[PDB]
Amino acid sequence: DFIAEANAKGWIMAGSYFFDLVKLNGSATEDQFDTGTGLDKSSFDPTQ
Amino acid sequence: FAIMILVNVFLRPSLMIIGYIAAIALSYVGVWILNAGFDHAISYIQ
Repeated sequence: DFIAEANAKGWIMAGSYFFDLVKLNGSATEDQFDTGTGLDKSSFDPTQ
Repeated sequence: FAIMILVNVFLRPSLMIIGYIAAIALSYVGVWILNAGFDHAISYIQ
């Protein structure tokens, strides 16, 4: 979708699109475990 | 050998002022140029 928007901006700002172009030309040549459960924050102290 | 120097020292101050105020404009638009695309050059990077 950037292409048309680049047509709106012109030639000076073609640099800022570089990693978009690399996101495109590269695409032209181209077990699950739960993370962040927060159970690590749990505590158990017997001395209480 | 007197010509090229004589005009130089004659015009150096004026031209400096020519390059002062004009430059004050350019640096201005400089920031704007950055603000024209920075948020898009940092898009995937953020």
